[PDB]
Amino acid sequence: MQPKLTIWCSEKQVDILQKLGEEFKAKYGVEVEVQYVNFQDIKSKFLTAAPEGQGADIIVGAHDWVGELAVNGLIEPIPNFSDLKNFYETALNAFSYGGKLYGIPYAMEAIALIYNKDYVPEPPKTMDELIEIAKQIDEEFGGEVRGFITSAAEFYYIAPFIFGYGGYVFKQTEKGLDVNDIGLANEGAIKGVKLLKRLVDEGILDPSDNYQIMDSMFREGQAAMIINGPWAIKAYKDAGIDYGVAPIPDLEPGVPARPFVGVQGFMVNAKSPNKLLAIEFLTSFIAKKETMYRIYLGDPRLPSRKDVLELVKDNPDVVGFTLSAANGIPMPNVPQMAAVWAAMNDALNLVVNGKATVEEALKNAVERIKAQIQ
Ligand SMILES: OC[C@H]1O[C@H](O[C@H]2[C@H](O)[C@@H](O)[C@@H](O[C@H]3[C@H](O)[C@@H](O)[C@@H](O)O[C@@H]3CO)O[C@@H]2CO)[C@H](O)[C@@H](O)[C@@H]1O
Repeated sequence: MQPKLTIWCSEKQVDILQKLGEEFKAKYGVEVEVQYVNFQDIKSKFLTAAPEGQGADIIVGAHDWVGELAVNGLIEPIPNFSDLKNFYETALNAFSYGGKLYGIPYAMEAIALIYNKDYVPEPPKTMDELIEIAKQIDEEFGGEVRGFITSAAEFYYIAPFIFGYGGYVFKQTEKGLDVNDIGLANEGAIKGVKLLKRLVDEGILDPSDNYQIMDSMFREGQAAMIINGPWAIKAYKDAGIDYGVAPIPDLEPGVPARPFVGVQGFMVNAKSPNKLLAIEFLTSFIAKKETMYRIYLGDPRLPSRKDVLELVKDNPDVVGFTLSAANGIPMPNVPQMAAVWAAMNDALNLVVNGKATVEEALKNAVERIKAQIQ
């Protein structure tokens, strides 16, 4: 009786994983099923389903999930394998928690300025320049083209401002992250969110702006500049957008934006009776040089396998995202990170809708996070 491996992933990885699964099935007789799940729903769907025996055998996603999923006993440790040496230790460590490896990374990433060269032949070097350019575009195209869009109320996208000015999630110490020392309402975090509010107040961003508006408008030729990640580029290229990638403009002279750095990878369900076969699929096939490069070609980010990064290092997009990631900060993978996102998103929603001062919203966010952690 042929066994089956089911994979959950975002829309970006489906086609390539589907094809690779078909190849694995032809060779080995193992059925492979690739199921789209919206990225924002994967971890919660898995937290719910895995204990009920209805979780996928493999899930694809971001390394910040690892602590939460590892402490809850839902993802399987990955034993050593022949290709381990071929992956950057930084990417492996992102997928490691409590001394064990919990995923096979395929790429790293950070958000950056993506710009449509039809509207902005040369990208802005500072946020002040970006603001002027966006206002010009907004006036000149009289509403049909947005000067600038990002997900205005989503912490992940506003983090580069927060971190740029010296905010932090959990204090980095020589003994590790201090989850009792939260920096998301410190003076730097306030200054970063005040920059967000400035963008809204100057009419550059709208309170309703979110990921879908950003992504669709840019893909459809109706946005000059956005702050988004490498996951979005292939769709833009396929839609015929003449785009470039550059670091987010410096917040002020000599003060760079500092985005989150993420690592994307494959994780195995510890409750799955196919976990051994899932691990084999990942280490013996997914992890190989050609397979990792083919994943890049289907979903181009920053490859985590060293000899694959070497193949793409001169792609202008890789160059741009790399320059952005160089000023960035890896997301924590500790379980407590789960408590951060909703509180901060809610704070930023209050700010961009003029419901609270930056100081009040962020101070309350931090109180909420601490209570949840404790
Ligand atoms: O906002 C909370 C959220 O932040 C982090 O999620 C970000 C991802 O790490 C990042 O990759 C990007 O997600 C994209 C997927 O990679 C891509 O395949 C496709 O599905 O589009 C996604 C963007 O819509 O952006 C998200 C932030 O939206 C963190 O990893 C999450 O755990 C956290 O919940």
